Amino acid sequence: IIGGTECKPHSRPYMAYLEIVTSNGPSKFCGGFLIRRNFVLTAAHCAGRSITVTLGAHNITEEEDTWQKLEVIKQFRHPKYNTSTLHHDIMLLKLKEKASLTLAVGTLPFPSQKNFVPPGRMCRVAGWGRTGVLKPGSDTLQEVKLRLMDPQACSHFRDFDHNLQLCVGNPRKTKSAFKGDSGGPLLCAGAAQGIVSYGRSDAKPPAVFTRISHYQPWINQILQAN
Ligand SMILES: Cc1cccc2scc(Cn3c(=O)n(CCCC(=O)O)c4ccccc43)c12
Ligand SMILES: *[C@@H]1O[C@H](CO)[C@@H](O)[C@H](O)[C@H]1NC(C)=O
Ligand SMILES: *[C@@H]1O[C@H](CO)[C@@H](O)[C@H](O)[C@H]1NC(C)=O
Ligand SMILES: [Zn+2]
Repeated sequence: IIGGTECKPHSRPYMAYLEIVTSNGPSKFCGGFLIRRNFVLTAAHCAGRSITVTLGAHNITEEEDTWQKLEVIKQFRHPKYNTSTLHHDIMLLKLKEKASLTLAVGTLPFPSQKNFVPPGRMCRVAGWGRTGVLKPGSDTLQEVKLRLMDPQACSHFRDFDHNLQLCVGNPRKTKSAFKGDSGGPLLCAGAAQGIVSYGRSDAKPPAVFTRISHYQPWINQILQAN
């Protein structure tokens, strides 16, 4: 997160810290959010050979009792996910066991309300991502308030699609989700409307978020068949 502020410890109990393992490379890290005690929603590009989910964390460098390091039994990457266009950058992670509900760990009510369009211009996103282009991932959970933009603002991302994605972050500001924040939820009025997907390597906002409403039927199918 760039230009954000440290979250009040555990104030976002649904946040998930993912450590992704690959065959020929060091582990990578992403965000995500718990929507069912045994299901975490994140970005499809965060897929790997295996993934470990850490719930109840704030400062991920210091283990604590609130932590729940959970095994992922199966990764459900969206069938239409495309690495060249980055469309359908969404994935569901089924946890081997159902997480414990504590003050620090809880599910994000989803679905919620009923809208094909995310109301409100100001939303908020959190993550443990880099806080700058040459800055490393944050040890603590950071959050920032961002402006939902008209699709025109993301025209420069040639594969951006208003039906499938949200344009987030006033270009006049530095505030933005960044590398390491992928998979994190975009909350508007308390409801998850998007998922951090991608943007410019130079961090100039806005960034592209997966539009959740478009995937409601796919999400319900997966949750129903598992
Ligand atoms: C989430 C976000 C917000 C704003 C800007 C930017 S620029 C990249 C991202 C997220 N992001 C990422 O860091 N990788 C790994 C490449 C590492 C590498 O090539 O070094 C990605 C691969 C595919 C899609 C998005 C990716 C992002
Ligand atoms: C996180 O905890 C580590 C100790 O393991 C500490 O060095 C670091 O400053 C903490 N992060 C912040 C900025 O609170
Ligand atoms: C991804 O989409 C492009 C269209 O821009 C298409 O040419 C390519 O075959 C697709 N890749 C996959 C996932 O098959
Ligand atoms: Zn704590």
